Order: sequence, then C-alpha cells, then structure tokens
Amino acid sequence: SDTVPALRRAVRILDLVAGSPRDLTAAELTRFLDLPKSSAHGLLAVMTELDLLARSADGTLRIGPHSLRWANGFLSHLDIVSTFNDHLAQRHDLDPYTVTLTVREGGEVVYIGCRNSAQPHTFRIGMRLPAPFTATGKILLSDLGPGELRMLFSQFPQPLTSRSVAGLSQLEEELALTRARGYSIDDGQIREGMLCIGAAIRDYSGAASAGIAISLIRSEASDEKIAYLGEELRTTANALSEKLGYRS
Amino acid sequence: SQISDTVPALRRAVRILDLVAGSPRDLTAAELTRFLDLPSAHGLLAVMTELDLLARSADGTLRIGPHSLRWANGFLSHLDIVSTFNDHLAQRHDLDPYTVTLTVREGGEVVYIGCRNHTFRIGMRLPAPFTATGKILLSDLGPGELRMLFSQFPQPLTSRSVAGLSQLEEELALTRARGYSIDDGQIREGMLCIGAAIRDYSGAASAGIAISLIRSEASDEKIAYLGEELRTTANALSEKLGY
Repeated sequence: SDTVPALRRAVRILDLVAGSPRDLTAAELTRFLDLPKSSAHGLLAVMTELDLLARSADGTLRIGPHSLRWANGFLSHLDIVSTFNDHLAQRHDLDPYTVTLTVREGGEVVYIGCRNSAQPHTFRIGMRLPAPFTATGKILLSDLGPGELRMLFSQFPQPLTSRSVAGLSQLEEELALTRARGYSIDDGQIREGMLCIGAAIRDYSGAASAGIAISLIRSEASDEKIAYLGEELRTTANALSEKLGYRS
Repeated sequence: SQISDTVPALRRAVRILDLVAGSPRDLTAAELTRFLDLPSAHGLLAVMTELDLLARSADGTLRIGPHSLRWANGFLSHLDIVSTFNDHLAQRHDLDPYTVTLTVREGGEVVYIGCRNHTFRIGMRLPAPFTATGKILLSDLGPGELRMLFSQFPQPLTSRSVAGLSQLEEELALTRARGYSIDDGQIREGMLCIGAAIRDYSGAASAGIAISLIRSEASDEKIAYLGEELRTTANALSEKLGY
C-alpha cells in the first residue's frame, strides 16, 4: 500500500527534479505532493540536509551529487549473466526452451550465458559462431548501418547449412525485417531442424549490448507460434534491459 | 505528524544505499541489518526493492538497483557550472576584495564564462598558455598533448608572456607541484593571477577559477595564501559538481 510514506514521497520528489529541465522551487514541487504545505516544505528541507537535494541561492532545488555514488555502485556491480539467470527463474513461460545470452565481437557472437531445456549446437559458454547466422547475431547486427556491415563482411562467412544466409544482400533483407519487428529468426542456419528466436538487450546507454535467444525444434512450431514467441521475447528482453539501466 | 513518522526511514535508506554501493561483496538483508544495527528493517528493504532502489538476487543478496541512475543522469544533465560558481562565491564574503573568474578550455584558448566582483567579460577568449586558469588546465594534460596544441606557439601579449613550449613545460611542472598556477603579468602588465582547477565527476579538470590582483599588492606570501585558499574553494566547487 502506502508503506514507508516518507520514502515514497522522497522518491517521487527526486524523480520530478531529475526529470525537469528547469530547476523548481519548493513551492512548485509542493504542488506535486499530497501533503499539507508545512509538511511538504519540511520534507524538502530534510532531503536537502540529507544531501539528496541541493538548494541553490534562489531557492531552487536540484539533485545532490551524492546520487552519483549509488549510480557508480550500480554500474560497478553490474553482472549481466547473473541478472539474466535470475530473470529466467521467474518466467516459467520460457521453461520449455533453451535460452542463450551472447555478445557480439566483430563478425562473431560469443556465448556468455545458457539455460538448458528438454529441447533436443549445444551451446557452451565461451563458444563462438558467425553473427550473420544466429538469431542473436542478426538482432545485434541489425543496429549496424550499411557501411559498418560492409567493413565487417567484405569476406562473407561460409555457410553452416543449406539455409545459412548466403551473402550481404540477403542478410540486409533479414536485418530490415528484424528492425521492423524487434525480434529475429534463425530458421536452421546453424543446425538443420533448429529454430532460434532472438531479441536485443540494451545497456544504460541505449546501445545493444547483448542478445538473448530461445531455441526449439523447427518442425514443432507454427509460423503463428514463432511470431507470438518473438513478441514475448522482445518484451522479456526490454524488461531485462531495464534491470541494466536502460530507460525506454 | 504523519509523514514525520517515517522520516527516520530516509536516513536509514541513505545508509543502506551507501553500504550496498561501497561493499564489494553483495550482502543479504540479514547482513545489512546487522552491519547497520537497524530494527522495521524488513519493511524498509521491501519498499526499497519495490521502487528499484535495490535489486534482490535469487540468492537473496542485495545490490544497487537501476533507479539511482535516473537521479545521477538528472544531476549530470542539469549541471550548471556558472550558477554553482555564482552561488558559491555569494556565500564566501571572504573573497570580496578580489575579481574572480571562471573559464573553460577550448583547444588552445580559455573562454570566460563567469566573472565576479573590467579586464574580463563573458565570452572573451585568451591564449591558454598565458592565463592562470589556462596554465592550471594545461598542467593536467600529457606532454604529447601540449606538443599537439602548441606546435605553433601563440604570440606574446606582454614582455613576460611565456615565450615557448619548453618554458611553458617548466612552468607547468612547478604548477603541478604547488597545485595552483601563477600568471605573473603575462596577460597585462601590472596584473597577477592565481588559478586552480575545478573537476567533474570523472576527476578530469573541467574548468578553472582564478583571482586577479595588482602585482604589487601581492606579497610573495600572500600568493602562497590565496593559492591554498583557491585550492580549497575549487575543491568545494568540484564537490558540488560531483567530484
């Protein structure tokens, strides 16, 4: 409910100050509080003494610099793999699938996390695959422009299967589609009969920092089911990004 | 008498965030409560987690959550160095007898963005190697950096203006050692300036502050004094800016 009221109000005030391009007076902020005027002013004064807020000469309030220490603490303790693991522990929707977490290095993806399932490569931590063929690879490459792709793939990787994307032109078609829907599909480009669906994880900066994918047996999923899962994965990825500091 | 009942939770929250942020190892709720000797404990941590001030791992350990980053971004996006400078000096009636300037370095020049207490005006640009703020800001750079900036050395403004890269180098060496700069009539004859660096959250010099005075009302010890005072003022300003 409205447990620990003073903390909830202080958080509301900090959010308002942080989000205003114009520095606000105590009177202005008070208008946003469900408190008698005297209590609102008293709370603001306490937050100033606590150094959550700083008060300028003209009485406007701004975020205090001490918040930087916490943000620094957040960024320092950030561990994407453990965040990923814990996120999966509460999404029983994805229990049936093998889920991987990757980062892109040049023209390859590198597996940094993997939650196994009953789905019949195998993925191993530290393993590398060509970015153009994997679902995470396609989603991570979809943020690159035409010039950057051409720098990466002057020599295009040789196919792994008869379905592996055959060249730059075909890849760029896939990337356009990927951008428009916010999820990627690898239909048997790494192993015949394996289908993967990918989505992007973003860091506080907004840049795509990692990819997440689910893998399943292709012959076991309708096109409608794949699209459903793609949208579910897109929003799952967004929720994970938020845990890492991304603000959509 | 309503909101005041949970005001103590505010300091407690600050203490929790401070500990969590500064603890290399992730701590459990039980460990946090013991280390800070808190009551109420469970309820407070529950709200801090709900509001994403903390994040709870599957193993029960707590870390800083993403919310704080929103406040830090708001801090950095609304930073106003001139306003902070003006407000700070307004509370320092001690420096009233002196003209005090605020500059930033853009390439080989300093630009006046604040001036307190006729020589200087907002927007004026002067060669960094000659001014007090310019010297202190340059003393923060690498030796390769100076060569790049001053392969064409600026023309002197007075007969005392530092004459070349090597002379500038020695000047900067002394400056690094003292922690403040001295401009002995290199902009205008008769004027002595003393400067110190202001730093941002990343610890890099972001701006300079300097006092100007008559080169004759300035005893060789009065300089050592204003030098140390300006260093403390600058440090205080840097802290307000996140350093």
